[PDB]
Amino acid sequence: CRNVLLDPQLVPGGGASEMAVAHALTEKSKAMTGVEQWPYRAVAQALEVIPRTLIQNCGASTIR
Amino acid sequence: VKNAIDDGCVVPGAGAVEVAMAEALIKHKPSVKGRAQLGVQAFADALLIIPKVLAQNSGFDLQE
Repeated sequence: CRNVLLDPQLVPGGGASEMAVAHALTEKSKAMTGVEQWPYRAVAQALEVIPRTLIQNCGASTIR
Repeated sequence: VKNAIDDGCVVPGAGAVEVAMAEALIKHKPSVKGRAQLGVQAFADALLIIPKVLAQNSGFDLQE
């Protein structure tokens, strides 16, 4: 509550939360095209580990 | 391939027939002991190795 009362915004979770920014992040890395791009690559898929865990949670094939 | 011409009869590949006999086997139908009823069980299993490895070698599982 006081976290929702803290924050009156809320997000569709899981990979939705995860897969959203990496693109913009890669889109950055692609655009930023520095060696900072490399973290934004290193940043990109780190979003997806709990999805992997979510894919663990369903018990399915993650790579797919 | 000559067998395809050498035999006007041919029979489906790619697993189509595989799960069928296994389904049709009805292992309990052999009731005599389990001389047959058990040996038919590894049989429907041995049948499906053809889809297995193919379902195997790709993503997912074989079974999946």
